[PDB]
Amino acid sequence: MEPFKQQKVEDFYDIGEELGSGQFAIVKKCREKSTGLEYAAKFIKKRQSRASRRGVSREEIEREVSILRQVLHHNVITLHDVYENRTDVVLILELVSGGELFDFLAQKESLSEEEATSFIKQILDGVNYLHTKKIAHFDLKPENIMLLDKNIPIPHIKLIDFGLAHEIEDGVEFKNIFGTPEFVAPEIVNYEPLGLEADMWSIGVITYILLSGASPFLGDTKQETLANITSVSYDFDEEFFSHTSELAKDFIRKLLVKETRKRLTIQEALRHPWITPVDNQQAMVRRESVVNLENFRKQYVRRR
Amino acid sequence: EPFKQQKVEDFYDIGEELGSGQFAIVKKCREKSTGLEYAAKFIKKRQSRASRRGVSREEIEREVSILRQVLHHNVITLHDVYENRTDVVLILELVSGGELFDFLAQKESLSEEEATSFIKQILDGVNYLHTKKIAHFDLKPENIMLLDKNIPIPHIKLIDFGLAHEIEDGVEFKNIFGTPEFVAPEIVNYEPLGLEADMWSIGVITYILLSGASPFLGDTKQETLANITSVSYDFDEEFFSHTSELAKDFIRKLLVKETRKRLTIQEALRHPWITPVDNQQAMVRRESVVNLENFRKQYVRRR
Ligand SMILES: [Cl-]
Ligand SMILES: [Cl-]
Ligand code: NA
Ligand code: NA
Ligand code: NA
Ligand code: NA
Repeated sequence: MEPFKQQKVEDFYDIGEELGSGQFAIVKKCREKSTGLEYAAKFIKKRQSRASRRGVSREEIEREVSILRQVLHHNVITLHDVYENRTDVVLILELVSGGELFDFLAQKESLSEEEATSFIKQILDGVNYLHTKKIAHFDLKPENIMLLDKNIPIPHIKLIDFGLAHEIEDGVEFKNIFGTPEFVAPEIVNYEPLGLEADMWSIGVITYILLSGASPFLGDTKQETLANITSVSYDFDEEFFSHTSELAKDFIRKLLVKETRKRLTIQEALRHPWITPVDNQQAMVRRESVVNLENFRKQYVRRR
Repeated sequence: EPFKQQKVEDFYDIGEELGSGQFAIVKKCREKSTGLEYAAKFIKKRQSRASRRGVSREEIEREVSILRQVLHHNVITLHDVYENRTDVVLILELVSGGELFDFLAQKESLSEEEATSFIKQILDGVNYLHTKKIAHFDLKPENIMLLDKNIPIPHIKLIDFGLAHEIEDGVEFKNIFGTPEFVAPEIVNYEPLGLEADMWSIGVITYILLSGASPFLGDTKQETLANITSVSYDFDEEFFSHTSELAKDFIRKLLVKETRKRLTIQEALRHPWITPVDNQQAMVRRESVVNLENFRKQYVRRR
């Protein structure tokens, strides 16, 4: 149960540019002095007691670390080390510096559904790895879908940010309200038992956006968004979906399901004919279906 | 009605940060023309419905609309509103005496009669809002401020109308918001909201004021939400050994899941802990004390 390292992080690491942050965490590029190899340092601020406004609980820090220690897959971020000082716990993580998937897609000259599906398959492969280990990510959304390097022809996806991830336990009910409203399943909004299915919903949301530039449930305010989610009110309006294949629409429709039991599981998603064509006729349809990147760019730029 | 389009810094000298909440920063200011001091709340405007940051126009207009309606001695008073390309700026009454709980934490001695003095001020403020069908929706200690620490019994101002909402008869309002420690079950459970949620939050505030302890606060949000939704709390003698039965009964009527059964603001004002009916009740309340040591220990942890 490797103890967290008590030595000063700056004594063993050079610290460079900010990569990002959340509410109680900041991420910075770093380099281990002894090896010269680069990583990302995630500084998580510790709480004072339990009614502290600021900082993350020990339970929550330790859960994130436990889960990260378990994971070794080519589509998931890998943990290098953990340090702790008076104010923070510092996670030294694989450096993933190629930006968000969506930023890369926004710069393309064109995108086919075949190309789209080989990005989505990479996400599905990392999620399958997690789900096989009974790990739910619980924060699947475009900003946590990162690329190693944006300058190879077909960039490699890494799932990041395990701050909400949780191990699903046999016969135990897990209920909580968390995440970004746009991307959360109805069981989160409704304070109902949660499990691996919630990740599958989020995958339908990400796929919908990827293909269209629009978001299925997003309203003018949070109040509207929550109402849309819980009533599963979304469309495939021709404004945004004119170019989309029927199999793409079927894939999404099978993920954006309220009843957790009826939603595709990760292995069912992987086998779905949009991802895994059954014949050449279908492979052709998928190759010839394009994404309107204009709409995609328009909406991605607006999120910035 | 229109927001002022002139540059706020042309009419105000702008000073130190006093607070920096959600997508809002509050700074001290003085209006050049009059010499009078105020607080300037700068609210970042959202750029798109899924902009990562900023606040929707709907939400800004709602806070302003509500602020424009409220004029009461226990409620912050709006002075003016300015808008630029970036922000909408609310010029508010400057409330400089700090948080109520910080004042209470310095005291040597606090009786329940004194505590009810402060609670009644909150109830008066809330009564004024509720009569206008305005739910505050963010009642918690950090929004209960003082004008001036240096009078015998300081004057309370309810601040921070960022979550406030007008409650319309027959129109269902459902949403999930607020600070978990302080939110009512109907918030957690995504059920119809109204004026009752504020009453729950008053019970929580009261519980904390009297004990230093928080009724539903768990080790993590997951535990807090389960505590709230099951209405799981206690009056542990560790924290409540000094507390009167009157005070416990007031709390017990507010920390109720069933919205219809929860005390209303008028019922809270008439409760005998607040408004004794006889001298026997008055003496019990006067003689019951708060253990300020526990209060202090717990308030300093929030620091
Ligand atoms: Cl802790
Ligand atoms: Cl876990
Ligand atoms: Na499409
Ligand atoms: Na907003
Ligand atoms: Na619910
Ligand atoms: Na007490």
